[PDB]
Amino acid sequence: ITPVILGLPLVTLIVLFPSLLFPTSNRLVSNRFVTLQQWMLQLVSKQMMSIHNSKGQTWTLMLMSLILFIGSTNLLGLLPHSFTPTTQLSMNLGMAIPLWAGAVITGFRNKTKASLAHFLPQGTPTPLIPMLVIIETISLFIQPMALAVRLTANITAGHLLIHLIGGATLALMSISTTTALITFTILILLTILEFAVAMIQAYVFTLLVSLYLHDNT
Amino acid sequence: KIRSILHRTHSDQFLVTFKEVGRRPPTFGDASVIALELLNSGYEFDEGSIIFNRFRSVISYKTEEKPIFSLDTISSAESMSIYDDIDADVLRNYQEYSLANIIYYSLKE
Amino acid sequence: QMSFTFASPTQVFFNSANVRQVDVPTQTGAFGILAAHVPTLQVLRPGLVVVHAEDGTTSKYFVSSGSVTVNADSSVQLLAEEAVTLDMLDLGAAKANLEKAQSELLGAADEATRAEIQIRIEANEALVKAL
Amino acid sequence: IDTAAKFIGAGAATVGVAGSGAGIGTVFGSLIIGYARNPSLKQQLFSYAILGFALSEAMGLFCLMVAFLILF
Amino acid sequence: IDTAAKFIGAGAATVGVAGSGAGIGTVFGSLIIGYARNPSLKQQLFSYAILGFALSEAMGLFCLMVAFLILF
Amino acid sequence: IDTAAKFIGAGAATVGVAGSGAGIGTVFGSLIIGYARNPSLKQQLFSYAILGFALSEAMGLFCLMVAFLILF
Amino acid sequence: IDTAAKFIGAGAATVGVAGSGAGIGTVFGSLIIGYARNPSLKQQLFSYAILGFALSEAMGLFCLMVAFLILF
Amino acid sequence: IDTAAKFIGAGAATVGVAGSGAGIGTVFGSLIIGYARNPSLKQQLFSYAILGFALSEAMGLFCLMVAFLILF
Amino acid sequence: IDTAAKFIGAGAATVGVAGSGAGIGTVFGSLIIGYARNPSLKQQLFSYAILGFALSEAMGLFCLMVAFLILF
Amino acid sequence: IDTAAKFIGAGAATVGVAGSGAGIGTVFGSLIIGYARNPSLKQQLFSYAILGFALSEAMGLFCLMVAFLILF
Amino acid sequence: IDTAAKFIGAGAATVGVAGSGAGIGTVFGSLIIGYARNPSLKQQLFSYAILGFALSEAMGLFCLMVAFLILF
Amino acid sequence: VAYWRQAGLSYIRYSQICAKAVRDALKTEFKANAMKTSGSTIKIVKV
Amino acid sequence: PYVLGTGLILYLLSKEIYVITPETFSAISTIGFLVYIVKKYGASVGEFADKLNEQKIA
Repeated sequence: ITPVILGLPLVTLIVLFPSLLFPTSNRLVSNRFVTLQQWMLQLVSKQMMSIHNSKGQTWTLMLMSLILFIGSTNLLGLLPHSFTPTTQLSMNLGMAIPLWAGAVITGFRNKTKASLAHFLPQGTPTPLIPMLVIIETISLFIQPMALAVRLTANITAGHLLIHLIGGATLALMSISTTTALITFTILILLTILEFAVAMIQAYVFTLLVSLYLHDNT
Repeated sequence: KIRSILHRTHSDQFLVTFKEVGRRPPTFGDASVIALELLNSGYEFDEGSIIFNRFRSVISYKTEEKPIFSLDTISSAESMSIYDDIDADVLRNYQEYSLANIIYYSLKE
Repeated sequence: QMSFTFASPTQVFFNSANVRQVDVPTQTGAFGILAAHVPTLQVLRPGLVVVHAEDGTTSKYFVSSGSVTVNADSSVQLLAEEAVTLDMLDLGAAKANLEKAQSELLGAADEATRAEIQIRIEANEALVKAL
Repeated sequence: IDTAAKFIGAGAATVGVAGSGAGIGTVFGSLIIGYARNPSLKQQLFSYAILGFALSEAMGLFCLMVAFLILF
Repeated sequence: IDTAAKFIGAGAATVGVAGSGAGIGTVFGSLIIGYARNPSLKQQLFSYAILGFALSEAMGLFCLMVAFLILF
Repeated sequence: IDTAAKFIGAGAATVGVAGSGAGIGTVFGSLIIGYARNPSLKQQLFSYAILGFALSEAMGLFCLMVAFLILF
Repeated sequence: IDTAAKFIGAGAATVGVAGSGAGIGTVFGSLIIGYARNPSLKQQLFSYAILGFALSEAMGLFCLMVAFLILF
Repeated sequence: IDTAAKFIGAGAATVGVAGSGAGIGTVFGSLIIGYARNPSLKQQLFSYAILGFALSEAMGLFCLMVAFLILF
Repeated sequence: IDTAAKFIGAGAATVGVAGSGAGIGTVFGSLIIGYARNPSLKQQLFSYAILGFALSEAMGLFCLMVAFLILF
Repeated sequence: IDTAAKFIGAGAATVGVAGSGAGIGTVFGSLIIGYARNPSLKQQLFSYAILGFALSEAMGLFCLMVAFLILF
Repeated sequence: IDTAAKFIGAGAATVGVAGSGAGIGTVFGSLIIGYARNPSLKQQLFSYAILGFALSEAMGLFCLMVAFLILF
Repeated sequence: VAYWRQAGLSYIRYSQICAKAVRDALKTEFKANAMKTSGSTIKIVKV
Repeated sequence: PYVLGTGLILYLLSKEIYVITPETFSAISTIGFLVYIVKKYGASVGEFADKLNEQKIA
């Protein structure tokens, strides 16, 4: 109970302080405190606003909240353990429904039979062939939305394997460290090359998909 | 005119000379004419400038000069090849083409 | 954007005019260089030149030859040895020419001559495009 | 035999993601060489790369449905 | 034997969708660099892309017809 | 052994259709990147595309006749 | 054993015919882009394409002979 | 039956990485040949090669998680 | 069974090195086509070819790790 | 087992002839798209094609001798 | 089982020679289409042809090392 | 192409044949006007 | 600096409460956790020029 109950509040609160702190920065103080934190939403309003609108300012902050939430949500599966294999996976699955519903909000909710009528009328889906449209609604949503869960689960995986292989590698070479440290130092750096890149591009998928929504919206 | 004001020195080191140089209106056709075979020559192009009277206004021309670097290793070389961004055909065949244009132009000036 | 410079020695049509794109039957190919575009030289085939003028208008042309010259910049310059607007060209002839052409080629023994015909054939054909 | 062939059969269906894996690198590769020819990046070209990664991961989603049918 | 080899043999026919998924990234990628040289977007080029992906996923639908005939 | 190995023997011969699947995408894809250079679309190029697609479904007419021999 | 694994040995030998099928498209597709540069059709390139179709379908013949070896 | 088939299930699931490694060679090759045409290297294009080498390895982490599932 | 399926699983994972082998050729081939376009051979383009052989052998070292784990 | 799995081991060794067959299509295709640029037919480009189809079926003779070792 | 699986495991690593044999077809292909661009035939391109066919046959000699280890 | 270009033939020649073929082309008086362009009289002095 | 120290403490507490963790696996991930910092601290200095100036301007 406590374990599951403590994690979700923490995730909210880490987003809540930035989401409360930025609202606060609109007049005081700033001292060290307010100006320091302003940089947080300055990085969002710097980085993501280079891509956003795009779809229009209207949707921009709506998506940026999810983009930050995904990266922050994955970051809230970074540190905790046991958590990446379970809680971040339940958060990957807990983001799964939100990812499914993200196409629902405008696509399947307004048009289930052809949410590609909002997403993509002609492209991937054949506008002459509503069948190919709907098939690829899987690959553009029903799928990719579950793969986007699998995508963060891929990271959870490859991250889990670093861990199980690491624990197994250091169980194999329990030298303290020593030569297993060399490989394991690589396996650590592979966490950046794998998870930290692919986790990025996983939210880049949510960025682009919710861009293609609202860019055609 | 360049014919005894110049074809008499370089009356040899000349590659060609053309007549009907004015005295009925010359055109681009002529520039091409004069171009084409010129290529198809045995004096290959080493250096090259085109001197013509560049009109400036009726009142004025200044005998102008250009560089002629038909030599397709000017084109094929340097930054020029880096401004190229596509092979030694069009290289020549522009070097060519442009030569006629200028020839024409220069002439017309 | 592109400053499109469209001229033949004889006629200058657009001159560094804000044309969006020109799709150019360079001997090189038909490519549609829009706006600026790296230095490139492409030699103009005979084909038709389609001047996607930055405005949904496209002027039509036949280009015969010359070179288009692709700066790095925005200004792109078709200097077509011959560039004519399609307006003045002639199907009756295009076919007619083609027939002949095709007749000639056959006796136009030797690559150059054949060529000359062939060029021509090609030409008539390339007129035939538009005609 | 009943719990054996469904555990080795769910592994053979995971060789269908080798097509979508390299098929995603090509559609995003020709978009890297296409935007190199410039300049209609946003809209037209990079808006078609989504239409090319969706028709390629559709066989991937069709292959990941098969391996999960013998696993659950 | 009669039901066991029907679960691990329907998994080997799911590796035939590796050609329909990598081929789709080649039928759309060579259409990305195709419209990059431009300009016939609607009609001619993208119309030939639809008649090409249909002849690419046909070896995916017939391979999923030999897959579902081993399990159903 | 006799009837059991005839089920996981036409399933491994069904993964041979991955060569014809991506081969049809490589053939028709080159024709989409060929008519873009223009203009010999009608005959010459698309007529040769029907010679390349038949010589790629020829391996598909020899691999699907193999799996259909181990069936009935 | 003797009659069983000979049936599952011919099937995996038929998967070696996936190189000839995708080899046939990448050899008759580069000639579909060669005549796009023109004009050696029925001269040099289409003549060498048959000498390219033979070098690739022979690696399909040397693989179908292994599939016929484990069948008779 | 139970202890054995899980070892011959994560072995055929490692044959899905055969696309994540070749597709990365396709995207990083198209960025190697793309930057040759110049000049957007330290922006625009090499920033699209990171977005391509991720989507290719996205079917290389989804396939790797299945081989890590059958083992542990 | 348990000391058997470890040898018929560690071998199937070596078929994951098919993408690492064909990814090294494609990333280097387009580097041989990119340096044929000239001129930044010393760093910039062939320097990125090292950053393309690494992100392609990584999907070949992770596949060779799973094969070594089922053998030792 | 002994007089069985070697008959299904020569089938898996004949899958290595999917690289000697699809490598010939890549080789004898670029020497058809390269001769389209012209005019190095003899002595240069097709001479290097003899040394291109020498290191292509070299992985296939090494794969035809691996199957020959699991038979004779 | 203990003697059976080594034979079935040697052939499975011999299927990893399909990636090295096509990666040599891409590197020597893009050198055959990299020499048509001219003119540094000796050195630069064809000198890096053996340097691109070394890292691509490195995946084959490591794979045929895992195939020989299950045989001796 | 090259049946001319590799007939050598000045690019000018090509062009000029093209252009000439254009001159050859054109309608009516338009085609009259052809000759303008084919001022090409340019006496053949040649040293 | 203070924020980083707090995050480390939290991670330790989670591990101590929940059983599932090998000494090995932890050794590792902990080396992983360390690495990111050091690159960051050179960056953490570098950051400020943009943001505090950008606030001042806007």
